[PDB]
Amino acid sequence: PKFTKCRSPERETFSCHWTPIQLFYTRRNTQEWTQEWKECPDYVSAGENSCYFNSSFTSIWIPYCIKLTSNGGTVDEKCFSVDEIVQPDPPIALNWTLLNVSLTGIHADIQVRWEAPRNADIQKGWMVLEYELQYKEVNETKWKMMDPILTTSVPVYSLKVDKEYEVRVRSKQRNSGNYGEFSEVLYVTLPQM
Amino acid sequence: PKFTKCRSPERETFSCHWTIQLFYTRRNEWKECPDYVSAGENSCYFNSSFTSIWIPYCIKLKCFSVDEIVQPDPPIALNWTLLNVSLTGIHADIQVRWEAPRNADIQKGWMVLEYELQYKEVNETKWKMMDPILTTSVPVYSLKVDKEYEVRVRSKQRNSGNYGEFSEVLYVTLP
Amino acid sequence: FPTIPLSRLADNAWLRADRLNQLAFDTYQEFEEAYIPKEQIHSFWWNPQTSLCPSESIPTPSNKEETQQKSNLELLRISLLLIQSWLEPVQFLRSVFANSLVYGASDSNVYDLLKDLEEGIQTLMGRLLLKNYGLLYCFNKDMSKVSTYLRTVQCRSSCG
Repeated sequence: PKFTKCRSPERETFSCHWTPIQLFYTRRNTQEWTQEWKECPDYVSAGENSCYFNSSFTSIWIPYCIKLTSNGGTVDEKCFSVDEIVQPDPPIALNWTLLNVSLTGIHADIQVRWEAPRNADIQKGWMVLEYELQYKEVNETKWKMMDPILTTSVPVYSLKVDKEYEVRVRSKQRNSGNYGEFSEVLYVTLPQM
Repeated sequence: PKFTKCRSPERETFSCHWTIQLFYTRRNEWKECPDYVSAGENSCYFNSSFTSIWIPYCIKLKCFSVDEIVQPDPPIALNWTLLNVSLTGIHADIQVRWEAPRNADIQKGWMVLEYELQYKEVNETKWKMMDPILTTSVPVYSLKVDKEYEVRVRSKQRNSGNYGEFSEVLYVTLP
Repeated sequence: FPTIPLSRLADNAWLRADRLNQLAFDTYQEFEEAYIPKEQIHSFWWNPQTSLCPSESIPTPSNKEETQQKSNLELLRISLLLIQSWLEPVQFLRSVFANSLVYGASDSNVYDLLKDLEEGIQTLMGRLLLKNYGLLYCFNKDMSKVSTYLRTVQCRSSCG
């Protein structure tokens, strides 16, 4: 067995996973390392072969270290602080708006808009979310990636009105962690003039 | 006798002009113009040392705040690229591209710009103004290939200050 | 309009803290992604010299629960305190920032930013090799703290 990873979806709680196996933690909380190795506070909530830490156990900018214990001694051991392991949920409500069509009837512009993950406290400012939107003609293999914006809206230019496109959107905490999973893809078909 | 206008081109410095000394003050103690030369004549120049964005200013020969008097220089390196011409030949779509003012700072984060592009057929009397974008690239559509168009683009920092001077006009002649 | 409303102050204060945050993060990632051996990641948490941080002595909320409990004033102090804790030591990384291909971190940007930000927080208040690696971790953590705190205070008094 080994650790697969850890992930804090909204910077308030986090859970670790792996493939009787136990997990103990310790962290630099009272000052240096004076927290007696403790055991997974919740082995079920985060699913099986996982460990779950609620907001009462989660601390940011604080060093955590976790040990995977097996039949014979320590098997795995990882160290971090929550922000490194922050992976926001995918944005929701993806929806486009037609902006304008050229008179050549070849190209078009659309505004893609979406909503922020429901569990991220951006409203009170505990979280500042950044997004990457990718779009591509439906029959393509490569996706075209936009520069990260901080807005929940963006225009997409010069689409070929005769083609169909699809869009997806990723989420990441501004300046920390990694992007989350892609939202549901949005399919776009422009006015068949 | 008449203070003409004070303005900051990059949000780090600013100058005041008029049509005879100037004294300035801030809040959070009147002082004299630290530079009468640098900004030309009948003008008081304030380097980055006397330029802060937080506390407001009052001057005597008007009261503002650096953000109120921010006008960025005009964008540079304008130029276009044909996208493709409609089959009937009547219209073309191009993509207009440009560069932020040279004083305009990227790595800063302090000066964030948005741009307004205008264009009109060489002989129209009024311009077509597009909704202010945050990019340095934007597509202009349905241009009658029979005409020559001229494009100019101005900038302002986001939700503060006003627009600056238009860039040099870029002329467009479709194939 | 302006007497410089307070939205203005808070907007700008955070934005500033936010740049110092990207600046602090990215050069931190870069450094590591270029000098630190996969097996040496976080080696600073456990080393007799580079364990300590320039602000070990400052009071800091370790989660949303605590942070939100603090008020707009005690949050600006921690932030201003934190900021000043870095005025002299941030220059130890001067080289690091100068030999960096990170977007916007060369010349003196970082230190300058720290200074302006100190002024902005101050205004709002009244109105209201492994050594290098270690410091870069420290600077990011603390920059994240400031950013996070000022954003809270910013989203308190619009936004969404």
